[PDB]
Amino acid sequence: NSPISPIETVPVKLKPGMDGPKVKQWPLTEEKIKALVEICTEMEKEGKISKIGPENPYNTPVFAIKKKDSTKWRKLVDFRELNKRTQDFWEVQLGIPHPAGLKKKKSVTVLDVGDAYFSVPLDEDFRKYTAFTIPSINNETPGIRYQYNVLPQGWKGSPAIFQSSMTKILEPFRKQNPDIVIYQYMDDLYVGSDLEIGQHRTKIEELRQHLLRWGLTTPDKKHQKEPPFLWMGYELHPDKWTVQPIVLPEKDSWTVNDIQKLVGKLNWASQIYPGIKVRQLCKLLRGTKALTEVIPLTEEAELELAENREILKEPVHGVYYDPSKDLIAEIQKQGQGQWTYQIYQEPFKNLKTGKYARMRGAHTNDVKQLTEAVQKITTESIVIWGKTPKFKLPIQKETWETWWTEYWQATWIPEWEFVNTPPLVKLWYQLEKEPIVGAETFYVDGAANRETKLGKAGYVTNRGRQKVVTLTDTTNQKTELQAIYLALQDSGLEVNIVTDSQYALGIIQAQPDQSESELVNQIIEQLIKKEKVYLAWVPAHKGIGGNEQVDKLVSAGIRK
Amino acid sequence: IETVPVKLKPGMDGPKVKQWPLTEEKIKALVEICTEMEKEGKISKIGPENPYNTPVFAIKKSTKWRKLVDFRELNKRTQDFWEVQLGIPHPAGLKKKKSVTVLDVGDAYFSVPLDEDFRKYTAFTIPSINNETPGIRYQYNVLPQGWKGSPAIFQSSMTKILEPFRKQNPDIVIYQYMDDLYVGSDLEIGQHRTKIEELRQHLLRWGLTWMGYELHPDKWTVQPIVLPEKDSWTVNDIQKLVGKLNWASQIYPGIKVRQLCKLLRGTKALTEVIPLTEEAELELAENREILKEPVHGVYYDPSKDLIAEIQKQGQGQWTYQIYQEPFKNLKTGKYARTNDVKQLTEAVQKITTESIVIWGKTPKFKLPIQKETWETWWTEYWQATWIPEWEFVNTPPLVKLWYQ
Ligand SMILES: N#Cc1cc(Cl)cc(Oc2c(Cl)ccc(CNC(=O)c3[nH]cnc3Cl)c2F)c1
Ligand SMILES: [Mg+2]
Repeated sequence: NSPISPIETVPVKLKPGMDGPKVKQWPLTEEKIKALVEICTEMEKEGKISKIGPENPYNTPVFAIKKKDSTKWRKLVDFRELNKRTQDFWEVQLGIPHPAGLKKKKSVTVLDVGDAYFSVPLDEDFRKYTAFTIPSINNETPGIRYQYNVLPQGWKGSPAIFQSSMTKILEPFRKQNPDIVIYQYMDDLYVGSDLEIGQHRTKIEELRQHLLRWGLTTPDKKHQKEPPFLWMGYELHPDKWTVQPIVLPEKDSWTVNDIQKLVGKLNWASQIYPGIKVRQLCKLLRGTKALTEVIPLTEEAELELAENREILKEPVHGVYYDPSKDLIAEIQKQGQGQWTYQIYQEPFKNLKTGKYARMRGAHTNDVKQLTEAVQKITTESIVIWGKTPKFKLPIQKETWETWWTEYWQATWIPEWEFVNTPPLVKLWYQLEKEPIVGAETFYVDGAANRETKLGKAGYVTNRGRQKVVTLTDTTNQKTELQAIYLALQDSGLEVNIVTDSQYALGIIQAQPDQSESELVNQIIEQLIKKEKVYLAWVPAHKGIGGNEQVDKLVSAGIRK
Repeated sequence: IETVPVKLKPGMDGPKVKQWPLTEEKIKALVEICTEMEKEGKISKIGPENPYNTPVFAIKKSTKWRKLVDFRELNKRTQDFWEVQLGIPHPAGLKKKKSVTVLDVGDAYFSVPLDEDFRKYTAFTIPSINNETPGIRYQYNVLPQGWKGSPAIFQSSMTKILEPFRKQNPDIVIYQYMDDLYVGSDLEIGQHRTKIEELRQHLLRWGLTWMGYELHPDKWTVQPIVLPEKDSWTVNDIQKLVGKLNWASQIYPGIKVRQLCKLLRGTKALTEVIPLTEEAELELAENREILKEPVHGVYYDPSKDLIAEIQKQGQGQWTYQIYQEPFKNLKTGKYARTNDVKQLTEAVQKITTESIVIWGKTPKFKLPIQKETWETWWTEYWQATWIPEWEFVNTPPLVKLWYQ
């Protein structure tokens, strides 16, 4: 049948302190026993396996199946137990190539390696551990015993050892053909040159022949696939790429399963179709669920879906990468914590697009989110292209400047430029650096009982006002925010607020514009309406005037 | 040379740490360097039967690229070897010297072969762009730079090398930490620099070649917590002061606020001025004295990890504290003068260097920055050959204001 590479083997070991597998072979039907004898006989003839005596004490179960439509039998070895006992290997690949990272070539050839694993030899000292037995008709006589000489299907080490073997084999050819790109992925090679067809089709043959010298067979000119290449949910054309066609089902009743599969397809489409959204559709999935259970679409979900269909109605494509030019990345706010981006080198021919829609924490603002989005895109660009892009952001240099200099975390956007693409990113309020003269000073406080969960929130002011609301099923944290909320509700357009909650101060000093907490959102609403707010902290239970009084006031009935 | 056998701490396997993505520039720089190290026999290509990995980076330190391997994991997992079995004792005298010069002696390690059974644990990967190729895998055949085992092993050879120099200059302190020699004298700076050049010549005969040239550790003194001084004091100002004083009392014993709080009594407007009574005036003055002196009761414990916290103060200013127990500050300081990340990495390096000099240990940093931002950018400005442990925190709010 097929060659087995003369490449050197990779030495392989069991996990220290472990012996090979000794799993009992279950009796099989005559039908199955016969199929396996014919298969293994053929495999032995081809070099793939070899007969061994009963001296070897190792065993792994063997099975055989044949679909009800078919007449071809297949052998199945269950390497579960050997796989436990086989050393860890180096992971195959950190990631997979993104089409957007491919440099365009005049000619591209795909070469799949035939019977990849069976074409590579296995460490002779390790073969013994791959032993299996075709049992006798009713397990009366000793079975027929074999071991693998090549990399078995389903064994832990085959992917890594194959790739390793392919790398060593390719090396010399690379060193003599530096202009030719050869991508390694699973059994495949993707080979690209800028040569004219004639000199390319020649170089493919020199490679195919070089590969054959090392026992690896590949398809010839007639059997080699043609563009567009359909690969991993992508279409790769000669001067553009896109995602394989997306079928958005129509349904009366949407099941969890149907929505999961829809979100997945939309997420997949988002890498080249700009503006895709999944927020509202994702909201439907955050629950008890159950695959077959129908979930009715909310109005927002229906509108989101409708907008995506519009986006998807006409085909969109991306271009390939030109490493002589810079990368430009643009980001737009889509609202409700959704961001969308596009990366091009020539406006506006996108290499790719994407989205960012991640809550980091409970309370945040658009400036923080934008920075996070920039960071994600930057990492992505280093992975795909090996360099960071220049950014175009919908935030004034002045807004960014004010924010970063005053904020307590280190933060740094690399080279960027402002672009007037509304909505623009702004901070919606700022806290005063100093006390407001002629403004009422509210001393606020909250308290919660741990057993009962009852709470009181309230304030006393320097103008003699007071108030105290009672709260049920609450916490200390919540009462402290309520207290601040009260003071904002009952105050004029200017106000000084004094709290002993580091928790509340910390939230509010970061100028959040959105929160998971309803209370925090209400506090934000107020802070925007105010003309000036100065917020200060004092330590609790030190009898500081103003604080001691509202403390007595809110402790009554709740704590000593 | 006979190789020193190295065994991992029982129950621990070697490092399986993933390579952070690298820019093309750095990948290309690493490929040159590694190609050359291969020819020289320092490293060899490995196969997939090695499941280990340690990240690698490229830095400038100069305009020449340098390979920096992140052995933080291998270091944790090999701690018994380099700290207990073959520990390098740290001299208390180093910090007392007027001048300390830091010399890179990392090349020394490349002439000493590494135990063959340990080599596999020094595996690393040069990645490629867009996962084009599988990426180039190597291990070390010689003592690698960045691994704490290397100086532990080379210790006996370094002693021979330095013996004449030490004998001839018995008041000079020389300390090895990782890839560097720290050399301290009390000499006039010209004389100091001359003895350093002299030392270079000794090293040269064994084939070896945020901070000024020298360090001046005897001119390191504390950052007192400082209380403002004013003519007029508002309610707000006293509140601020009491908050500052309050927290300060957890560190310093004897800090008192009774009198100051007495002024604030009632529900007073923040802007309203409050003349200080004489008792308060004096209470304030007493605290002020306490803060200028060191903390009684706080001592370095060699069995414990050091911790460093850093605060961004604005205008290119950063404060820091080093401790083992919270509030038991062993050292506090300030760093000043780019962008935030650049400044932070400068501060981290300076603080670590002082930490090596004072205790012979790097601290674990609590860094006020987003993990990914840090991870993307830190290598752009990093120039040390070691890397400290770090984690990521949220600083706020008044821990900031309580310093500077
Ligand atoms: N199938 C497949 C496949 C997958 C990948 Cl990741 C790459 C691949 O080959 C390409 C290579 Cl090696 C370089 C560039 C590209 C992008 N396409 C072209 O340059 C091109 N030129 C003419 N026809 C086409 Cl298509 C590859 F597809 C082919
Ligand atoms: Mg309280």
